[PDB]
Amino acid sequence: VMTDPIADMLTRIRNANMVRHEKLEIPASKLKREIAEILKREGFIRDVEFVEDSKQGIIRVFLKYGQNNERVITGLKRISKPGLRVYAKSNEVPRVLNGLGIAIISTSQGVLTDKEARAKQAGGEVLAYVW
Amino acid sequence: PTINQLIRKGRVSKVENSKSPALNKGYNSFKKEHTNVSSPQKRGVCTRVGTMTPKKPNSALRKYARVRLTNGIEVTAYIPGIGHNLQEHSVVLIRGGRVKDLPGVRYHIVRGALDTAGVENRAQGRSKYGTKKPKA
RNA sequence: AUUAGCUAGUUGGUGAGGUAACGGCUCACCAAGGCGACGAUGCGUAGCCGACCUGAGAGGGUGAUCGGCCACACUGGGACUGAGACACGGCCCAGACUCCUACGGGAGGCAGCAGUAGGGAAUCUUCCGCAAUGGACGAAAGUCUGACGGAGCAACGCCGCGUGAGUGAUGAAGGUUUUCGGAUCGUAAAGCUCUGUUGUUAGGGAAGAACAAGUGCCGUUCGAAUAGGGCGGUACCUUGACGGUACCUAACCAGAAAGCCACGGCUAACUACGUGCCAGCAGCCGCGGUAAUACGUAGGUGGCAAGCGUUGUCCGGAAUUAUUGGGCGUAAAGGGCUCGCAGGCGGUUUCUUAAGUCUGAUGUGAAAGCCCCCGGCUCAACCGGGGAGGGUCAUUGGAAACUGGGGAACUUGAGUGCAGAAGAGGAGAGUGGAAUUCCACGUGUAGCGGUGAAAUGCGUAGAGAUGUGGAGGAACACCAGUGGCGAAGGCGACUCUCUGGUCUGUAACUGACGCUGAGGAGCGAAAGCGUGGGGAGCGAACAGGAUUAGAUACCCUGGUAGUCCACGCCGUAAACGAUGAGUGCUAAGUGUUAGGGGGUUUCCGCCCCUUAGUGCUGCAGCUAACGCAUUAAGCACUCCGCCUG
Repeated sequence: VMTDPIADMLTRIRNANMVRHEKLEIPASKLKREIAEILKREGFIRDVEFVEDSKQGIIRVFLKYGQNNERVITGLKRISKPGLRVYAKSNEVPRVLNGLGIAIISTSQGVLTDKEARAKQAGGEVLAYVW
Repeated sequence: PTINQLIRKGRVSKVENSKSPALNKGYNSFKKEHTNVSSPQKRGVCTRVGTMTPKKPNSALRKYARVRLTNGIEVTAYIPGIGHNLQEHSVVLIRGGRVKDLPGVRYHIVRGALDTAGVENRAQGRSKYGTKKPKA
């Protein structure tokens, strides 16, 4: 059934935060692989790894606990639910936690962050919120 | 709840009554019906002026008008002043005032109407109860 | 949707007529379609829009004035002339009504400006002027203008100015209160000094007024022409309803001028008298049966100001219809549960497309209004200049990750095969075994029967107890267990026939075939219903004996329907896990039902791994608390129902 692929990967990241697991498994579709490089390249993951298997593939995440007891990822939130497609335009690019947080934006010229969608000035789907 | 549940039922919005039903409807003669005027204040005719008691812990007998408006509806109103002036078949203007204590009456009579002279010897509360400034 | 069926010129075609024009627009013919759960038809309701008000925004309310457009001109129908009407101050007809008539006949239409009647809580002057703007016609002057221009009314609302101002302690006088020292009304008055907005008097006196027209020229243009014009330029002349009104100038006086509302808590501000569930307040909680800071009065505060309160409205606070911005264990709320059409949502990989989406360009969303910024009016309000903003807008050109569409692959989702294992799952015909009663009889005598106590009932006609035998029904001990299975209600003797799903083992197969599901369909204990069957216990209604002040009840002995069966219907319950169905994820520990894999072992066994329901104690987190916790009420998502005191 599974109803959407991106919902059950974001909360699986969130449900590992309250237990502080080291590693994860996510069944790694194409846009799943590209969200993980966004969080890797911008300070939320120690290292991400791809696993080439026969079934469907798995992607795995080393969570980033740099300090004493301070989770870098303090929560996630998927917005564009299957039945509510939040299309925020390029004029009104929603920045979150005004000064602090990021929201991942899938644009026509690649799946971008706030910033790479901001200067290139092209909007579209808004797939998640990240604290 | 869910989104497609909301679209084909809508938010069934909350319908509220007025503070008084018998000010919200006026009459016209040759149409022989019951128009929706929403006028504030009406002039009415008293029929029976008896008196009765309030309901509970306060027990001190009230004045209990029964007034008939120009809509055609006979609604018991209330006489506020310290003693009355009204007798039968008078000119009675009615503002919307809720009396919690008395059962059923939701209408003051404006003391200071066309027929209601003001209450005797009242200084404070000049605008209410229809008294002129006594002497300046 | 407590309106589900509606339309026959309807809907189609052909030809014809008709209209400025396309057409069932009209008519003939021929056909039977069209409109519909995205809600037709119907009904109640209402002019729409830029905008107004409110909200932080999303939205909600209203559609007055000013600006756009439609519709209407006493009610209804037709039609002419005219570019244009089915004509607001035009005709023709009828309907009501008014008016006149010599009764034969006619005339009339204020929702044009005013005004009146009448309605109603309630809305204004029966003025002046065509000076400016406008139209109408004319070659023009001109004429005509209830458009408009202004004057007049009402605090109707917004803004603007006042109602004296400095000094002045004596804390005057007076007022109120008082423990009689005082306190406050307080620099508040008086006194002194002060200007004159306005009020009053007399003067001066704008811009709005640009012009047309007639005169003068120069230019150009036609012209038989330097006739005579035409326009074009400039030059002179001339034109005010408002109104001697604004305005300004000088002279005059504290002289003209403040009130209503609140004063327990919300809520800024309190005392004294009166008062005694009475008189009265009240938006909310609620105040007064003798010390009312809540009633009424007085003083004194406080509120705001030419206004203040109350009233009815709409918005807000109301996150209290929750898209942004709630719920559902017990607070209002999960449909009793299923099978499912429509609608809703979609695994993975890849090509492609561009409907959604993203974005440019262009066109446009008039003006006034909101808003950005200036400028003008003594500032303000108001008015003006410029700009932005407002469109699920259209065309056009781009972008290809995601969504929709198409083309092709992968196998985890789901399904199939195959090999197993569990079962009170259903329906059918039949089968027993104790036990209750009934009856036959032996044996046997005074009672048993029953309660808190006792009686009614049963008994010398032989009960009860007891022995054998007989009929008949319904219930199926022991096993029995937060044990099995079904989706739920539910199903426990036994065996057979028939039949549903469940779980494991993989991999053989399919290649997303799935989830949920408004209406619709079927199931659904007990009661009840209709027709017959059968009725041993049990047992509403009723009856009897007690109990009791009463017993239409609990107790008591009987006792009808019922329960029971086949068949048909009702389709409700605390139809309960008070938890809607599915998918994943998130410490454990622990039994227990069915497996499977292994580790020494044929074992028995122990130990470990592992699917599936099944219970208990538990971490994070959730919760208002109890509690819930891998069987969630944790964190997320798709769908359906339900709640708004």
